[PDB]
Amino acid sequence: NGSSLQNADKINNGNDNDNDNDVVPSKEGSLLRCSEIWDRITTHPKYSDIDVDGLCSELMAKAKCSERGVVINAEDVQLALNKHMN
Amino acid sequence: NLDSNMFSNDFNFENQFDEQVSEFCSKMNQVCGTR
Repeated sequence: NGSSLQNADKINNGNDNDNDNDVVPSKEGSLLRCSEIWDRITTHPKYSDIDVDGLCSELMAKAKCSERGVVINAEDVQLALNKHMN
Repeated sequence: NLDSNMFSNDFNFENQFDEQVSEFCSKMNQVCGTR
């Protein structure tokens, strides 16, 4: 049902080099604060060999000062908590 | 009647209260300092 050797690709070629237009995001990631993660730490009966010091210099400079206290995307604490799991 | 909100209460642990948001959180907001 095809030559199979059909060497080709999609004629899209749509590069669209748009800059980081970060505005009203909508991906998976709840809004949590400092000790707020302390709750995340508990919600996982896993635990094994994590470093609480790395989360300090990782969540402290990703912090976003707001009147709702400091707020960070669970995508930074999930990548900071999953990159230190040996 | 729950019990949240109220801070912890166990100075017998060592000396200061255990709390749950001090130098850790109190400095995570500090970043709000204008450079």
